[PDB]
Amino acid sequence: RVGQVTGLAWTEVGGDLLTIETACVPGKGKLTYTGSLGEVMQESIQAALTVVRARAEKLGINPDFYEKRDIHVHVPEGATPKDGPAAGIAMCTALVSCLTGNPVRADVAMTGEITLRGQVLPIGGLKEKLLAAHRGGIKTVLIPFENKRDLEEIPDNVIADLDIHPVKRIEEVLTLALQNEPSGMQVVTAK
Amino acid sequence: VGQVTGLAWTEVGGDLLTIETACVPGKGKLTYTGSLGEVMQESIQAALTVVRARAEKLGINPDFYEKRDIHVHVPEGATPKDGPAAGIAMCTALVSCLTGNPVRADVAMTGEITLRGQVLPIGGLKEKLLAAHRGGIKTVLIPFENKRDLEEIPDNVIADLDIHPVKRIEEVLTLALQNEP
Amino acid sequence: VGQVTGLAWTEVGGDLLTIETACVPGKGKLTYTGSLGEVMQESIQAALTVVRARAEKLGINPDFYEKRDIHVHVPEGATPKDGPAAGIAMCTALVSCLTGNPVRADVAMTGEITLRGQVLPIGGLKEKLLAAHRGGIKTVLIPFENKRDLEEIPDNVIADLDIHPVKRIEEVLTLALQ
Amino acid sequence: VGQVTGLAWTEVGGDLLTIETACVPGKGKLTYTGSLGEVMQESIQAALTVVRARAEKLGINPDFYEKRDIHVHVPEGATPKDGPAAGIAMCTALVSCLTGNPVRADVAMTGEITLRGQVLPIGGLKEKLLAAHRGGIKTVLIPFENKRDLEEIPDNVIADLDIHPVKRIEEVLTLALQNEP
Amino acid sequence: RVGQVTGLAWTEVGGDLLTIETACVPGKGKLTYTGSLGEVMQESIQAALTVVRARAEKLGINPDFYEKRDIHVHVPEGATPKDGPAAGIAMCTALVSCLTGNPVRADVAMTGEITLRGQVLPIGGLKEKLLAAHRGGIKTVLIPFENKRDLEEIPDNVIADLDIHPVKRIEEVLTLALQNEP
Amino acid sequence: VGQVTGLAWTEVGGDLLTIETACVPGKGKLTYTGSLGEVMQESIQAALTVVRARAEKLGINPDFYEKRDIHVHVPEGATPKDGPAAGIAMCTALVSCLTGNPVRADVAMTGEITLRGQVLPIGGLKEKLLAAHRGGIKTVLIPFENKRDLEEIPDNVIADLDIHPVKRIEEVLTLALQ
Repeated sequence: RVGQVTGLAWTEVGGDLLTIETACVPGKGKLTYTGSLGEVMQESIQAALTVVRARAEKLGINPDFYEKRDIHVHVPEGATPKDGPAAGIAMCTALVSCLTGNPVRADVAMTGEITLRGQVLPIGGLKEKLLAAHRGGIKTVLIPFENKRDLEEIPDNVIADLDIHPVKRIEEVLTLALQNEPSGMQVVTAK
Repeated sequence: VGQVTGLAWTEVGGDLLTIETACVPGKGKLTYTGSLGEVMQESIQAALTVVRARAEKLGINPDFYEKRDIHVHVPEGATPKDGPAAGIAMCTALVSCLTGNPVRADVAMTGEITLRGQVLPIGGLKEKLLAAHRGGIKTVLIPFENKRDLEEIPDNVIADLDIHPVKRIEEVLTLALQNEP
Repeated sequence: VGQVTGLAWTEVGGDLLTIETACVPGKGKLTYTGSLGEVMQESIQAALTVVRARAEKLGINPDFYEKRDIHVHVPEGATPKDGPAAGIAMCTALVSCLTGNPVRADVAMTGEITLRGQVLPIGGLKEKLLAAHRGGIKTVLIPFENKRDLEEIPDNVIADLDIHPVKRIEEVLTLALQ
Repeated sequence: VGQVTGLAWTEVGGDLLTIETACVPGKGKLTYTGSLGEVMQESIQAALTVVRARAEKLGINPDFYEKRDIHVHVPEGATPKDGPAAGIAMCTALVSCLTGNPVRADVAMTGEITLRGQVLPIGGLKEKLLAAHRGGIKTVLIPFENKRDLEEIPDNVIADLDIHPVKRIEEVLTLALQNEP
Repeated sequence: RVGQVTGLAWTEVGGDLLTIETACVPGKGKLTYTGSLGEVMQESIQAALTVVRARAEKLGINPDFYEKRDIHVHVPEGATPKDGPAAGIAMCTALVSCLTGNPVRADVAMTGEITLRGQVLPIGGLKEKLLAAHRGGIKTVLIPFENKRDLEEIPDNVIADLDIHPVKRIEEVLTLALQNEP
Repeated sequence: VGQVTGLAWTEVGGDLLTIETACVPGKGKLTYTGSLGEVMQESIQAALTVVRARAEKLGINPDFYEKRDIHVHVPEGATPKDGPAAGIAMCTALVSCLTGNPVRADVAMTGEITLRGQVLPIGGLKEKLLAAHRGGIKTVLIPFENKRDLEEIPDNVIADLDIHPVKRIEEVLTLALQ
């Protein structure tokens, strides 16, 4: 479950469900991405990686470990075309995981366009993506805050089933999706 | 920091762009993303050269581009964008990212940049300001030579805007950045 | 070096292919050839990444790829080929190439591989097993989730062939490697 | 940043162009932008090699291109440009940039450059010279072999112009650079 | 430094005699290939070089030869489009010849698709290829073992003039084509 | 030095070409410009390999490949040029810029070069010789197998030219360099 995230984004078989895989192996700092990915989705991976790279210290990733590793983002089924910016936060979560050996919580799906500032941006086809996550057995679905309005025409059943967390920042997403806390050392205070 | 509100052409017309820049440990790679057309990609290259040429004067380490990677990104990722009007915005975002000097988030800017750092006039001035106005921008930087073009835009819109016509990049920086580079 | 009988889509002729891998002194380059469409090219990258993530368990020096170049080739050279169905063959071949452990010549295999090492189901099982049968292959490895598809394969083909439905790459390698 | 007024082909037709060059710290990289077609791109390369081969004679550090990058840019970024007619401007701009010898602003120039530093004739001289004239250019450098082409250009335009027919890049540099190289 | 082998392979105007040239000069490990070559034929050159690299030790070649050499494979005539895999064993032979200083027999031609494991695969258009061999005065032609069936279709007089050697593997090709023992 | 007159196909017709070369302080980059078609670009790569394979004997430091950048440019820049006919000129220009050995004036040459250094026959010899004539060329080097094509060339053109049928690159360097 390390480096495996369920994203909701566009496929040629509809705004279906994505299984995103990442690997971090010995190398020289090369990035590879595969899975019949359109250009917009490829650019989203680049944006997600950069988000990771800038937040490195805070994520505990040494830049001088990152440079002796190669990264491969892969999205099966490999023959099915996928595109759009909606897996950006899925991409970023998967990248953080594979770089940190921090397993991704299961029954968790996410959709959202990522920015370099760590802001999660509204996406399209919320309904379809959630029909997708429903027929998938996913409980927790992370969606962008500005998509909250779009919920009103999602069947209560779907809503009652899905533990839905609207999210504004990448910071919340990682905490919701990762086993351990990705950011900052645990400091315990008592009153 | 590393964020600038620019005004440029998008598939649906002149609009607000949030230009993002990040600067991380690397070996001199620049990446630019956001469904950018080729003319816009080139303005990014010109803006970076402006920053590189004026590097030492701006506080920046003139050897920065051999040890760091730069990503310029313009959301939203799927919306096509093009033209050279983001140029001074590109430059300001780069300076900001490389110095850590916050950008005033009440300021939008539009204009083509040259390697000499002069601000060239742009097209579709009406759409850009109408966009800036609807988005609640308080202060807008426009090319000096677009001054004439203001009179074709609703007075009620111009009256709401603090408009600074500019000739040179050093003016843009001083007006948009928080501190004094 | 590495050779595995894969079953995968081709524009012409049989869907039965020999996946070949070579590992030679180099600087860490990857080369893949054989009139490969883009999906099949990506499946090579996936397969390699699988092996690289398990080099230790597989008994391969984790930093092997530093001083080594890899060439993956899929004859016949001029026959257009594509699709992900050669994934597990490519992975098996690469392991064979890097360990020196030979692959059984009476075994064919077909399946799409994931980075996690799972074996995904493929299309055209019938045409694939016919190529395998016509080609004299004794044992055929197929995705577990293609189990239901066997229902529509000729009983003689079913009678003549030893079919092992598989789920993960560990099974493939155990069955295929000598 | 070296600036030279070139006359060269654009999508609107032969026109006055500002050629910009920047030499900044780098590792020998060449960048060229400004919606340039391939033939113009190749002229930049020919131009640079001319300078590179004549480095010491021009008083340039012969290994300058080892620790430095070059960006040649021709605004306006959006207007397509092509053809070889900016070659001598490119070469002049690079020489100006690498030596700090500022270019005269009363001078425009047009002509194809070769590696041996010969200036070859170009087409559309009429359009080019009318463009220099409308833009208030006093002095225009043209290839020696374009001399006869002057006769089909209105006399009233040519009488206003100080025209210098040139054969070699050394002539170009002497006439166009402020200080004697 | 320049290996030379006669291959029989496909050109725009049909299967033909090709002179395959290979150069190994002071370099850093680059591979260059030219001669209006289509992609399949470009791929056969990469396959043929890989065969040599994998077998360098057995060929008496320093296994690190490529780290300090550049290779250029060129197939004249420059303007004639050529494609397909039939020049593969010729490419391998030229590369081995060049790298080991083992000259190539001049009356020999060869056609055959090479594989990384070094097996020679059958090609098409044997008759067209063999006649070009015959016209060009070639005495010896190496052909793939599985092309034996196609010999029945070749005019009897061409069969009688040509010394035809059906080969299964690259070692046979090299033994038959190189002046010295591989 | 580094300037050779070649005869090769252009979009305006088989024409006279001024091949230019410069060898500059650098790191081993090859640049070739002049709106050159791929076949003509490939002839440049072939010509360079010939020089590289013979560097020592040509009094060229064999490590020039690593310490110098070479730019091959064929004006006029906007005129498309293609085909293999400039090969021997390319080789000659290259030897010249690397050796400082000047190229004779009033020499033009046409011919496809091979890596072994053989000169191969070209097409359009007649349009090529007519071009050499009007450009005021005295001596013209042609491939040996193009001798037969001389029997289509006007009497005066032939009378005016000193034509040398050549088999090999070393006759070329001999007849063309000082």
